[PDB]
Amino acid sequence: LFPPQWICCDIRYLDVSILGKFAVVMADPPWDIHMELPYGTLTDDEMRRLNIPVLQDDGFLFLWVTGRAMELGRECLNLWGYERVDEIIWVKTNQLQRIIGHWLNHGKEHCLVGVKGNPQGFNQGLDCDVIVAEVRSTSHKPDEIYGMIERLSPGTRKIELFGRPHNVQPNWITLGNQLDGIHLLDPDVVARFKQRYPDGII
Amino acid sequence: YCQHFVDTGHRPQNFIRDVELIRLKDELIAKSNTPPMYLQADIEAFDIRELTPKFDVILLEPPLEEYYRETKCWTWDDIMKLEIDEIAAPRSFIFLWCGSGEGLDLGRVCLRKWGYRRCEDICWIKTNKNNPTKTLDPKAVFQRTKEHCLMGIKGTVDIDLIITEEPEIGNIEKPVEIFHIIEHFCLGRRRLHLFGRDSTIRPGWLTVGPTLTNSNYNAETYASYFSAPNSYLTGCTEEIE
Ligand SMILES: CNc1cc(N2CCC3(CC2)CN(c2ccc(CN4CCC(C)(C)CC4)cc2)CC(=O)N3)ncn1
Repeated sequence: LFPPQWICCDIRYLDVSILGKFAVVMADPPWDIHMELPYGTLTDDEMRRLNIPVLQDDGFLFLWVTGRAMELGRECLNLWGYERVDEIIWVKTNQLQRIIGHWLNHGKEHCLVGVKGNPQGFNQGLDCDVIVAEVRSTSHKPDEIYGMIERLSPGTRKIELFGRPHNVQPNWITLGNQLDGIHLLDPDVVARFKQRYPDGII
Repeated sequence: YCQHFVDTGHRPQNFIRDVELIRLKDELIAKSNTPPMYLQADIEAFDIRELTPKFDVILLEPPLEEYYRETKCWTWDDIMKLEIDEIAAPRSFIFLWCGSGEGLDLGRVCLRKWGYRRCEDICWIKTNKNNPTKTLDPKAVFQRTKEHCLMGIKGTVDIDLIITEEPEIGNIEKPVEIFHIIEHFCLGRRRLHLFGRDSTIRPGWLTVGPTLTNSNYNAETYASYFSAPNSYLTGCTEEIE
C-alpha cells in the first residue's frame, strides 16, 4: 500500500516483526551523545538492543550520526549485521548557497550507509555521496535523502525509525513517539498488527 | 540538487558559493615556524623511533590503492602496524587521510590502536565543475566525491570542510588547506608529515617519505629548535627574545 503509513509507539517496546521485510531502513536515533537532553535519548545498550536485524534480509540501512555516535553508530551497524559501504554527508547552506565538536565549526552531518545480505536490482551509483540543501528547521534531515533513496530502490518497502510527523512519505512506514496514532493501510501489516495487538496497545 | 546531479552531471557541491582578519595569526605562525626539514625514508623499512623528539602533530597520508583507481600502495594492513604511538607526544594530535572506503572504518581502528580519540572528521569535498562520471568500488552505493581526514587527540575559527575541484586523474595531492586548518589550531611546533613528497615540504614541518629526493634532517639540529626557552610554544605566539 503505497501511501504514507505510521505507528505512534516506543520503538524500544514495539514488536517490529509484524512489519515485514524492507528494501531500505532509515534511522536518525536520539543518541545519548553529549550531556543534557532537549528530547528523550536512548542509552547505548538500548540502541545495541533494538531489533533492527529482523527488518531486512537483503538491503540497505541509512543511519544518521553525530559526535561520538560516529563510532557508536558503526558498532550498532556492525552488530545488527551490516557492512558500512558508503557515508553520505549533508552540507548545510542557507537560501543563498553559502555554508553555515569544539575544535572545528560543523558544516555537515553524516549518514552512514550499510548493506545486509545481497541486494539485487538496485540502481547503485545514481547519486553521489554529498547532499547540499538549505537547513529548513532545526533537528530536521534534508528531504533530498528521500529522493536519493527512491532512485536507488524505486517502488520498494521502506521503514523509518525515530521519525516525526513531517517525515511521513509514500512507500514508507514511519515509527516514532510523536506521531498521531496508528495509520496502516497495507493488508498484510494490518493483519499481523491486529493479531499481535488485538486491543491496540503496545 | 541531488535530482539535478542525476540530470546534468554536476555534483551538488558545484553550486556552493563563497568557497574579521585572522591575518595576524597567519603572521605569528610564520615567524614561529622552524626551518623546513625533510628526510627520505622507506617507512615500511624504517624504524620510526629515530624520529625524535616526540611530535605534537602528526599528519599521516599513506598511499592508498584507491588513489590509483585510474593510474608501492599501502594497505590498511600495513598502516595499522606503524608504531605511531612510539613517536607521539603524550598530548598530541593526528590527522589521518582515510580516503572514502574501508579507510573510514579502518582509520578509526588505527586511531584507537595508537591511543587517540576522534574529535573532528574533516571532509574534502571535490567539485567537478570542469568535467561534468566515476567507476565505482564494487561495494559502493553512490558515486564517491569526497575524502575524509580524521583528527585524533591523545591526552588532556575554521570549518570541517575543504572545497576544491577534483584533481587530475592520478594526481594524489591533498588540498594544502589541510595545513592551514592544522596550523590555525596552534597545537605545538613539533610537526611531522609522514609520506609527504617534495611538493609538500613546508616551513614548520618535518617531512618523511619514500619519494623525497633530498634530505636535510638531523635529530640534534631538529631538537635544537625546541630546546628551552622554546619547548612549549603553541606555534601561534611571539618568538621568545
Ligand atoms: C524513547 N523511544 C522512542 C523515541 C522516539 N522518538 C521520535 C522522533 C525523535 C526522537 C524520539 C527525533 N528526535 C531527534 C532529534 C535530533 C537528532 C539528531 N539528528 C538530527 C537530524 C540530523 C542533523 C539530520 C541528524 C542528527 C535525532 C533525533 C527529536 C524528537 O522529538 N523525536 N520514537 C520512538 N521511541
